[PDB]
Amino acid sequence: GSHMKIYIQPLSVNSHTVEVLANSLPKIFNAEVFVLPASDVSLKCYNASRRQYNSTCILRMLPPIKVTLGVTGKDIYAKGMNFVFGEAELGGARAVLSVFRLTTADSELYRERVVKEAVHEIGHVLGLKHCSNNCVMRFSNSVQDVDRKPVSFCRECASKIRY
Ligand SMILES: [Zn+2]
Ligand SMILES: [Zn+2]
Repeated sequence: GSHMKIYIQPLSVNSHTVEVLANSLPKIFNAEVFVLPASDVSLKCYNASRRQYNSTCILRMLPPIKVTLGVTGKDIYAKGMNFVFGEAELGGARAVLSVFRLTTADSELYRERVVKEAVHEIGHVLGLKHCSNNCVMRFSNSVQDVDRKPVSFCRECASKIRY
């Protein structure tokens, strides 16, 4: 049979974080998941004034192969935002996640946050808009938001992925 493909591109991030995603995403998306060789997040995307990397810039440096998720440990932002957790091509091929704003001394919680945000961004790539249900596709702009939504897709979003 056929399966969705997810390529994880490590971009200046620890290997542990990558492995959390490698081991969680296959079952969530019924996907063949591939971890690409690590590289440094591009200096071309560094904004010297903000001292942050731009998410749109990083995303657009990835190869446009559905679905490729860049994962970085560096703080990222996007136009008009103090920071973002990530960015995605809605219905496209590419997304990026930063774990910088997700860090926490609660190691189990950190893992949960990383999976939630990866799942959310990949959901956007698959064409899902933000959702008002108890759903991972709820908008998140703070970690409290992330902690208070579940990791699972609601029945409406799950349907849109599957059919
Ligand atoms: Zn979103
Ligand atoms: Zn939903």
